[PDB]
Amino acid sequence: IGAMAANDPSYGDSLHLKTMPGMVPFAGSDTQRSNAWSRNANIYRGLYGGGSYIEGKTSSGQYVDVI
Amino acid sequence: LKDVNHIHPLPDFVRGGFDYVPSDIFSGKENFEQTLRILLERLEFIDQKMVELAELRTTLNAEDAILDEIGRQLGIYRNGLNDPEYRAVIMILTGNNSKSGTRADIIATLKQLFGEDGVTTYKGYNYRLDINIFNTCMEVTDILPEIIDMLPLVTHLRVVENQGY
Amino acid sequence: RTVVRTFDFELSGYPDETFRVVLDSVTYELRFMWNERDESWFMSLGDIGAQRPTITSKLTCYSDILAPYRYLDNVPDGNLYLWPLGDIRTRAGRFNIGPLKGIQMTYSSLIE
Amino acid sequence: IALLSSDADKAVDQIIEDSKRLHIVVNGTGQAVAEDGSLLPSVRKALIDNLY
Amino acid sequence: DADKAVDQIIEDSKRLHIVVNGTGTEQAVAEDGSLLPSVRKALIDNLY
Amino acid sequence: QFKDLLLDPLTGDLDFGTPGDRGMRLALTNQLSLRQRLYLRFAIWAGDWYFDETFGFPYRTFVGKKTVKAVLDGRIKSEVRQEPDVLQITDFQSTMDVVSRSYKCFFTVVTAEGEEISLAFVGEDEYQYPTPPESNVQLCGDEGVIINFKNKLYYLINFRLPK
Repeated sequence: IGAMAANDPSYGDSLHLKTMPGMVPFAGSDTQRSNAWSRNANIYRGLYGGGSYIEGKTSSGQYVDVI
Repeated sequence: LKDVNHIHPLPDFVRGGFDYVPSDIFSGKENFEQTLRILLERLEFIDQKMVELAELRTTLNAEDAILDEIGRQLGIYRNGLNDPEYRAVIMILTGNNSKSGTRADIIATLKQLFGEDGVTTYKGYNYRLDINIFNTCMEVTDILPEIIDMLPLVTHLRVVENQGY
Repeated sequence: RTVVRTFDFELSGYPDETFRVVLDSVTYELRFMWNERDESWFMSLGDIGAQRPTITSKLTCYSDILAPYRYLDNVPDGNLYLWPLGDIRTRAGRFNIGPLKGIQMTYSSLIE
Repeated sequence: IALLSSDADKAVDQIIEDSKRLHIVVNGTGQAVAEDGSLLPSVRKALIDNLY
Repeated sequence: DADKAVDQIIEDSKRLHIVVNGTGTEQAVAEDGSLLPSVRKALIDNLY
Repeated sequence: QFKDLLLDPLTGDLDFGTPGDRGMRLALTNQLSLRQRLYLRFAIWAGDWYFDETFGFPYRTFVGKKTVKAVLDGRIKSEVRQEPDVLQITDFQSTMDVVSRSYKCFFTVVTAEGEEISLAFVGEDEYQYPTPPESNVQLCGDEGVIINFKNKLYYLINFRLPK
């Protein structure tokens, strides 16, 4: 919530790669991440030289910024 | 909050440097990692031995093979002493250089050789002094010559040793 | 051995400072290098334009740096010390060296 | 006097890891790693991979 | 009072010794009263 | 990080502290220092402090005269940015009432927080010099080496038996 609140909805700001303080990286392997992706269960991932969110996909399937 | 002595093995030396792989480009390739790990881990051994080269040269932990070198610089030769007590004599003679042979002072030096309650000292009217030993951990005859040195020029001394009170 | 304070130093904290100073009417060049693992300053002293420094030593508080080196024609005969202005337990740091930063690096010259 | 113990720990710890490996192997679930890096399957796992 | 620790160490060593060398089967007894199996007892499982 | 004597935000006198810890305090956090630096800067009328004729705010220009609200806000908003450690000004609600002829504005200022560079001048030290040994421990060993081994043996005997 801390990453979306102070941001007007009209800008269409995606939540793809934003960094969330407080969260811890997801340690599952590549196969596990692919499984969770099919579930529409987003994961916070420690990226190349950093860590960031992955995708704002809701349970239905549509990207969050659209909603 | 922090130790003043900075000479310590570098914590987690191996994982460092690997942190300098730019963007995980090679990570998970199991061919470059082994080549890098094999080279870096060699420095681990050298890095570790850098400490003992300094740690082990201190008089507290110096082994007899090199403790002789420390004693040689100070003029205290091994003679027939063995390692456990050769360390003691080195400490005793060195400590003598800032002493005055007072009753309180004498107790302090004997304190390092017999624990807290292992020694007591009686005093006499005509220069008589007595030393009592309760918990000796080393043979005393070879240490005796020094025990005379840190006493006034005119002391009259008796030495008695026993186990316990 | 009467001695009088005659010079003070300051460091900007740059890890490879190098500058020229004049002491006892003679001129010398100084180099200061910062050590990461040992968090201490390394000082090198030598003549102007010399190929190699004459003296290299590690800086510490209340220790006579020049003590073992007053037997060379190109080494000052004075006294070089580092002592703190604040709490006595503070040890030399990177940015805390100077007339008011906490540590007073000073040179004093004997009276002749 | 008995401070030879300064050598005992290098064995006491080692037997601790050995007991740990024993426990995981015997009471494991459908593994263990030796100092050589090779794997030892637990009984409840070894019962699966054998020839039937 | 290190004699107290030396005491417990003395019989802990013996318990460990019997456990390691517990013939084919020995049942070492701990201070809690539970029962510890020799190595060769623990090896019945493979012994089939 | 500008240090200075702490001023009580509630009364304006020096913050001598609570009755249980009465004393004197220095402004350490950048927030507290900046608060009083703005308070004094706004409270002293321009030219009224001797030894510095250029310090203060010129209230006499506006008070008692027919003035435009927009001009006043610019000057109010400008004096704030004279401090070198002000990041920005968030909001500004300037309102004026004509019946009572009063003017009252609201706004907030954002400032970061820095490090202490050196603790030499403040209180404590961060090092952990060692402690000399006691009695004949150094020359003959230590008993703790026995106690720790005994405890390890006891805990290992505890581990193996299932519980």
